[PDB]
Amino acid sequence: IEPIQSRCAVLRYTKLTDAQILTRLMNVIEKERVPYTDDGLEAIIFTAQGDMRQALNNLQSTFSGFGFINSENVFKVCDEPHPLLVKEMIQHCVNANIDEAYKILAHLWHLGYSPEDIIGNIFRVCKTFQMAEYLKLEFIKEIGYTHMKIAEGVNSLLQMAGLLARLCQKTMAP
Amino acid sequence: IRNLPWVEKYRPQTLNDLISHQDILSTIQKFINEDRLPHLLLYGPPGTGKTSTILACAKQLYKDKEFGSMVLELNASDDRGIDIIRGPILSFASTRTIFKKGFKLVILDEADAMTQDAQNALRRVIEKFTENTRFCLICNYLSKIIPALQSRCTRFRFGPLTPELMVPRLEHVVEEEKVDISEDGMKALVTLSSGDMRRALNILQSTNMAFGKVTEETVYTCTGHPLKSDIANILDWMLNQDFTTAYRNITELKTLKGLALHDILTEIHLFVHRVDFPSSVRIHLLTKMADIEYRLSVGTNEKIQLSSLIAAFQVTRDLIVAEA
Amino acid sequence: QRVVHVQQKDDGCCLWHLKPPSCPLLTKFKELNTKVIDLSKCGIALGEFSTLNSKLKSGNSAAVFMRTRKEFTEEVRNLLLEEIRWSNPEFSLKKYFPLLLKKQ
Amino acid sequence: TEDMLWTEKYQPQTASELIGNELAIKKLHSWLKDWKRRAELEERQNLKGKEEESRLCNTVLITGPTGVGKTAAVYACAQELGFKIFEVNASSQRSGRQILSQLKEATQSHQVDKQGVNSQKPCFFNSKNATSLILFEEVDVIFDEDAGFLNAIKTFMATTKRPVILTTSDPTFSLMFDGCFEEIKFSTPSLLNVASYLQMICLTENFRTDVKDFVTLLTANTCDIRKSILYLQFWIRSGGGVLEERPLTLLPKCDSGCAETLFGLKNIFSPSEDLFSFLKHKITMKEEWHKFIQLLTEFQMRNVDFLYSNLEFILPLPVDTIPTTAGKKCSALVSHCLNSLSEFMDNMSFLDALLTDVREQNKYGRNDFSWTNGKVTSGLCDEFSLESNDGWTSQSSGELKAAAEALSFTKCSSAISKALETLNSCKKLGRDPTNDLTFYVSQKRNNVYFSQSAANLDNAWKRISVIKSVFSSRSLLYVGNRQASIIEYLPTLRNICKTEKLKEQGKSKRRFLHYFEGIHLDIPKETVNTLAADFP
Amino acid sequence: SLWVDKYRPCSLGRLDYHKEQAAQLRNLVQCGDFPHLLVYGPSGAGKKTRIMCILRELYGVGVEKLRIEHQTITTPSKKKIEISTIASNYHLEVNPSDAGNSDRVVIQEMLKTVAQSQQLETNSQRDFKVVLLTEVDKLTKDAQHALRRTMEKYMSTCRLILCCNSTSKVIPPIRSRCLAVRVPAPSIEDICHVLSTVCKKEGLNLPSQLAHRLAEKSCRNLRKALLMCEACRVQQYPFTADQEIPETDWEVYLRETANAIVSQQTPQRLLEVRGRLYELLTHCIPPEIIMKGLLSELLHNCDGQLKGEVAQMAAYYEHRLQLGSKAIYHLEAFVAKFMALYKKFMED
Amino acid sequence: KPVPWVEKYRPKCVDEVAFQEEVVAVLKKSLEGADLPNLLFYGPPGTGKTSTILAAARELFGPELFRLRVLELNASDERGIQVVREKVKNFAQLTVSGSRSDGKPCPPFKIVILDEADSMTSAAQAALRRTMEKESKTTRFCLICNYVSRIIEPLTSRCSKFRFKPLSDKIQQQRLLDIAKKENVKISDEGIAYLVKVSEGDLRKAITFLQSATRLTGGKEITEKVITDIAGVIPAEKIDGVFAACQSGSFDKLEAVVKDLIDEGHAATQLVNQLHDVVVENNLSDKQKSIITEKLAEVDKCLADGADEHLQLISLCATVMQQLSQNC
Ligand SMILES: Nc1ncnc2c1ncn2[C@@H]1O[C@H](COP(=O)(O)OP(=O)(O)OP(O)(O)=S)[C@@H](O)[C@H]1O
Ligand SMILES: Nc1ncnc2c1ncn2[C@@H]1O[C@H](COP(=O)(O)OP(=O)(O)OP(O)(O)=S)[C@@H](O)[C@H]1O
Ligand SMILES: Nc1ncnc2c1ncn2[C@@H]1O[C@H](COP(=O)(O)OP(=O)(O)OP(O)(O)=S)[C@@H](O)[C@H]1O
Ligand SMILES: Nc1ncnc2c1ncn2[C@@H]1O[C@H](COP(=O)(O)OP(=O)(O)O)[C@@H](O)[C@H]1O
Ligand SMILES: [Mg+2]
Ligand SMILES: [Mg+2]
Ligand SMILES: [Mg+2]
Repeated sequence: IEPIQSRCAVLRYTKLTDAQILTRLMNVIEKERVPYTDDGLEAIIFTAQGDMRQALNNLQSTFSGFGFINSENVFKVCDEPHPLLVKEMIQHCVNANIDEAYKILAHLWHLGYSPEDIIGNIFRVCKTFQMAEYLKLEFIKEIGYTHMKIAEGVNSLLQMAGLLARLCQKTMAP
Repeated sequence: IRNLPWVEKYRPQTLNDLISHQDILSTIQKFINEDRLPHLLLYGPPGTGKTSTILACAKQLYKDKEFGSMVLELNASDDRGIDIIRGPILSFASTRTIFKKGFKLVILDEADAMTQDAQNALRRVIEKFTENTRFCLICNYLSKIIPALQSRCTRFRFGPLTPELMVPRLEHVVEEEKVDISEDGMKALVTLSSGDMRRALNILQSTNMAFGKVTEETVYTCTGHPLKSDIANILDWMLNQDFTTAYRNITELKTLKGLALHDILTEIHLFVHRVDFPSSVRIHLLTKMADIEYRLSVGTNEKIQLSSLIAAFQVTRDLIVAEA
Repeated sequence: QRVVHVQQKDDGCCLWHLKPPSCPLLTKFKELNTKVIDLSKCGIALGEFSTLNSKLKSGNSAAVFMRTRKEFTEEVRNLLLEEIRWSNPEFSLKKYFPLLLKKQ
Repeated sequence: TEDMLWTEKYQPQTASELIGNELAIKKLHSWLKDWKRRAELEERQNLKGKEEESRLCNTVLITGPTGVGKTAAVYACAQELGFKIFEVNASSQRSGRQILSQLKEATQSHQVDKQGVNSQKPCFFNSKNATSLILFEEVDVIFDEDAGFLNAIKTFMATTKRPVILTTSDPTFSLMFDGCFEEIKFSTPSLLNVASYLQMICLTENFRTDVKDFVTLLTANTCDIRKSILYLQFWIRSGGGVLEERPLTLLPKCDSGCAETLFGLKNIFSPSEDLFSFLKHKITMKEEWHKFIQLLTEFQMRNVDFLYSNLEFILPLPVDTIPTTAGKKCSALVSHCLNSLSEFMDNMSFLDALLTDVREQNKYGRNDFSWTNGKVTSGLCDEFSLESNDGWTSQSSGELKAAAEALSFTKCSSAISKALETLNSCKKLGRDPTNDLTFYVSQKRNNVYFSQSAANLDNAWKRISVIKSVFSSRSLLYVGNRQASIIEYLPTLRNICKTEKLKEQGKSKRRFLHYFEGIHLDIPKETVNTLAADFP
Repeated sequence: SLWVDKYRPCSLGRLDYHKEQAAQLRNLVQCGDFPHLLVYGPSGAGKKTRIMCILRELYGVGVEKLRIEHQTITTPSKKKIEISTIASNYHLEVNPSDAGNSDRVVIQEMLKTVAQSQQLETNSQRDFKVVLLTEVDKLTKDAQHALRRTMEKYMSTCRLILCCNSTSKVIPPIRSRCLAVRVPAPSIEDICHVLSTVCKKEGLNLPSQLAHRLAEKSCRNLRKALLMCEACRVQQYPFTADQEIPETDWEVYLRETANAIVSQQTPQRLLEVRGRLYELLTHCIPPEIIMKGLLSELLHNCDGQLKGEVAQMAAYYEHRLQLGSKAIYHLEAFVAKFMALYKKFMED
Repeated sequence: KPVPWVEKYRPKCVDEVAFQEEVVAVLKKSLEGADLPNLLFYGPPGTGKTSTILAAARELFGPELFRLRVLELNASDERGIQVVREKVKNFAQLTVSGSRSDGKPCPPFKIVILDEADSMTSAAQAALRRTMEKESKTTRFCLICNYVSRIIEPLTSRCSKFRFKPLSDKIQQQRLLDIAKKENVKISDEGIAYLVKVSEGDLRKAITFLQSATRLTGGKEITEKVITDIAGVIPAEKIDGVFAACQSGSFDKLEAVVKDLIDEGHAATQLVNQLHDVVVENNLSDKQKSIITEKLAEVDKCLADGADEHLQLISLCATVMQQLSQNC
């Protein structure tokens, strides 16, 4: 409440940049002699969106499960939509390949991932995707509109397919 | 007399009776037998086998007499808020059984219905009493559980059962139940279940009592699903007839079958990718149908949205005809 | 309890008995191979999905303050008071600052 | 070597030490001085022995915003006039039986010790002569364990002989409370007075600060004096923000950069980085995009649009303060700049309408600029909200809106800059289109670093107050429609007031001034003069 | 008071126009099965006058004995909202859309309370107490569903009269439970007759030409026509046939805004119109009315084929204005896009 | 004290529901076995669904036990499903005794009638499925909807589905004439025919409009004008004027016709409905019909969001005018 906030100095903590998470992760790795790869470190950092507790939990679960830090073991431990599949789907949408992009999307849907998880991974990959500025802007606009529809209650494979078709239409239209 | 459901009757009482998940089942058994069971977060779509997994685990850990005193099961939808976390859960986690020494188990089914503050206190209850009790949270959506509560637990995604592994147990229960089904019956069962063994057994059992024969047509008229022929004829009416004839025919079929427009869009979307359409036509149809499905969410006249759905195909009908 | 579906069939409507369409678009069904790339075959490099770089900065951060704020001399103090009074000409600076000096 | 907070270290011990609200301070001081005079005359009558005209009500009520100084003014006046405050907070169990049976005798009986260290003002809890004085602090805070508290303070109205002061922050408490009390309103103090006050307390700590940074901080926390004092204590005692020497006459360094620390922008930006230079320069690097998205996300959690609120300064376009191939190249620059600006504004409309906001706007009142919303009070119970909320949507929608806004801004800024470098050719042609590409900003949005709102909220609140005071007269109080009232009744009232003012300035009959009295309208004369001025 | 508040009819036989509709409203209350009403039409057509006439015909004359109460209601998020309510000894009147998205809350508890009020109060006059919901077209979907539930629950103890101007936003479940009362605007002759009737009671004789000018320039708004007649009475004692009708101040402000839009199409002029629309919005003028007046004066200054494009653009951005929490963004989006379209149109 | 004629004149008993043959037959054979399975009635509104389930309730129970041992809830509650879950849990836990003096004992279960069950989202439907499979023996449910496809597969699998067909206009006119003869109101057959036409097969809306017109007219004859303005329906003259303004090609007279429609109090959603009914049943080309109907759906969605009538109607009329003058 505002009367309580008036009597306290409020200090804003922001999300941890991935370099800081990487430094603490290598500090933990070098103090535990855990074999690793840069592939696995990037996978762990992707899975923990500015959450060092999540990064350490993912690292410890990966070492407890398999003992090797690579993206296969990391994304087996966390079980999220893999960013390589999302990258290939966004790349097919860039090339206006609606069939292959829908193949990836329907594979993700038949794997059972929730629409919120799919749209979150799509936004996270497209945020760092390699594309032009205007095309990225239209992609993020359609992703945000679709995510608003998901939050409002309408969530289905038709909505995600319409999002993919809109992303292809952004490439096919000047 | 008694006709118990086949969902309850054909339950995996032991951890070896699950069919699909085998890596995480081996991991869970290895957590059991070296006495290193952590806090679990079993999440996924319904009917995948999370409650069965945790009940077989608790049967492996505790006995029948101490089941009512050492493991406590809650449903968060019955009473949300911290009136149950600070209450039965806290008193269960902080007390000790008199002569039974060991660790307790809390099975919090439907954990995603829990409020944010109740989760903010449940995480602290987990942190303070880790040695005395272990917590297993069963939920459908991980997006409705705070990351602080997620990170204390080890996550386990129970994915939908693939049809290639779901068919053998369905055939086993078909052979045990002595039911006369055909191959299209199994195909319709594994198509409408969508990786849900509870839904599969419920639909198969209800079709068996409703008809005694379980074919494609008996399944589709048992669960009230749109027939494939109906959606194919709706596609034919949009693809070949004019505007008024298609409008009259589709409205008459909707009245005759009790068919909405949301499910028409749902089935026509799957028909769009199967039917050999050009890329531009496919993109236009998907965009238009997604907008029509969004416009149906708010209260709108279904007649005008149906006319819009016919219009979405009549826009590209002449284009496909002239393209040839 | 046993379930049943009751649909009051009217034979004159002719929509109850519907045959598959004979048009070539709904006859020839396109096939999707449902084949996807294997996920542990390509691999992920450093900085592919984040803002990570091989070079990490050193010496540009972790600068401890260790500040020794010297006491302001009298002339500088009245100069800053005159500066604040020029910034806010309608404020009563001379009747507040000595009282806050006593308060310190 | 100090153990005191700066609120109670720099607490005003005199009524002249408080900043702003001079009329309310004078009213309270006059009321307490009259009560002290009555007490001293009672003592003189006791020494001798051994009220419509006065109209001295036994109780004052004080209302205003949070942190403005109601309790501080009460304590300063009671210290100056020798009263002894018996305080009843919401932080102790104050039910009717306890408050009556444990504090009625302070009003009804003499002080047993009248001289000494009794000028110290205690509290109330139950797990030269000094006159007693009760202070009910935060009367709007009513719990269920405070059963019969309202009846108890009503008995305190009825049967007291020593003054009672009520402090509240709820604007509508004086409506529902039934009784007789002198009402005192604390208004929000001005920006510059509090800014100079904070500059004074910083200069006592041997720090030099600029007025603009303090004005940004005060307009950020809405002139909450205690909040700004405490954040100033945290920021000064931790070493200040950034070493930058500013030589000004109008010598030590200046310490600008407190507002960016307050919003948490220094946890994202490097100390060498500057927010204005970061937004003005073209961003290319991935880390720079991460910093921009984090900055915009930190501003979207507050539901404040950072870029559009400060659109003129952050754009690469000229900004002024308010007081044929050549033709084709002059027109194409303005056309492209207008096209990019229209594209950006369409993008912002897209984000406002078709993208989810993390905080559901118009939740308890309606949309902004409405006098019909009423008052929204915080909870008074110990029960949780117990309603379904989606945390993932609030986590993701802020980043989505931030990324889309950053990309829209970068596209617009790149388009306007790639229009602008060709203005040198038009300048060489002798024609200046920069008078059309300029932006005219107000002085209210120019004396601050960055703004959280692009409109005049003071003008909006003045218009709200005059709309409320027009339609609170007993003749207009029963008008059924409200927006139709301000769209049909109010413009005709403004025209009637304008014609009446023109008749008065024309030396006509004075009965025309009584036209509102002729139709028996009860609009106050200040409001009649306000409506008669203009329609700005 | 003014003639809009003093000469207002109170009985159902005193309503000058809509005599057949007033007679039907008179026989509506005789059966004793008075249902929920949905009184809709244009602004100032005579809606609230007819509700007061029906309320006077239902109860005694004590409905005119009015007072104002304030009620504080607790939201399910544990917050308190205070709202105002016109009340009498037999009826209630509230604008529930004053609580934003929490309108459903002041929809529920308030009618619950008044139902309990009719459970406590006994006078053997009427079985029900009528509550007047103003601006039902501004209620959200959750608010209208809660209203449907509340009307179905407390039908026997209290009655509802929904006064709106647009039944389009009103959900079909609500419209299927209340008797619809369409009150169209009075014509030119009706407004002239009512104006002459009101002016005769002041001892003044206005001409028919001035009354026709007042009727024409009011766009069939009887309240606005009567109030413009009040302004004309204030301006001059005799009513000349060429007496100047004073125009609305914000209307000429919007006119000047649209000439500023049309005259120059620059970013500086866009920011000037930004300041003008901000200063219009600070006066609590609704953005729909601003958009309608702006579109009308832009269609005044548009070409033939551009009128449809400008109108579709304005409707698009008005729907986006209703969708967004900050209506100013969509207002300037429409203004900037119209400026771009106008600059493109005049270039060839 | 009086009740509306919708509630007063619904059938008291099963087999008094006309034009439903198989549904009445299975409800009769369920009454004979005294066990009511889970029910799902789908069909157009005003077709006898609530009447049939209530008749089954009153004939299975007593007249004094009917209202106590059933619970009619509306499934479109805006506070989620958990509040409805609380009502069903409370009603299942609460138990009352039953005794009939006619010589037949009461069934042990109870009846929960969930109306507009199709408006529940699939998550809410799955949440309700737990309640109905956890209280199967002691509580029976009847879901009343219009579209069986909106009900999810676990619900529709365990329910018994019945489809209600609408009555013909002759039968509706006969029932309305019987109602008017019962309630002593002067009305010809033409007014009843226009009432049945203006209700569009909705007998509930027809009875509501007839009762409202009898209340409004004060004992006179029911003209066509009172039926027209009591149903909110724009007359066809204004629709023809709208289409003539669209075909003329003049935007000023288009604005005049739209402003005339706005001034008369007529709704914009009703105008969009009439325009759609005119457009889809005429001799326009398929491209014209497609563009006009897409714009009609967009305008209807915008009007449902709360947008102003005048601007949306002007935009829609501009689109229709452009599409009609494209042939010129
Ligand atoms: N892996 C499995 N192998 C065999 N039968 C299964 C399996 N998973 C589910 N079933 C069947 O499904 C029935 C119910 O499954 P449950 O485990 O109770 O569903 P669930 O995992 O709890 O999902 P939710 O989210 O709690 S509704 C069991 O009684 C089994 O008959
Ligand atoms: N006008 C002022 N002048 C000087 N110091 C002030 C002023 N207002 C607040 N302060 C400081 O802020 C501290 C706390 O202010 P309070 O008077 O307690 O605020 P308030 O008016 O009581 O509002 P509440 O009680 O928080 S709702 C005081 O002890 C002072 O140090
Ligand atoms: N087949 C029928 N037999 C007898 N009465 C009928 C029949 N169809 C409709 N009615 C009458 O139509 C009116 C409305 O029907 P109800 O069953 O009460 O409502 P409804 O059919 O459920 O429509 P809803 O609830 O809006 S979906 C009642 O007066 C019924 O008596
Ligand atoms: N039949 C009538 N005869 C005379 N004056 C009328 C009549 N109907 C309305 N009026 C006047 O016109 C005004 C109508 O305004 P009102 O009906 O309150 O607006 P709204 O219809 O927007 O609620 C009233 O002030 C009343 O004095
Ligand atoms: Mg389970
Ligand atoms: Mg205080
Ligand atoms: Mg019903």
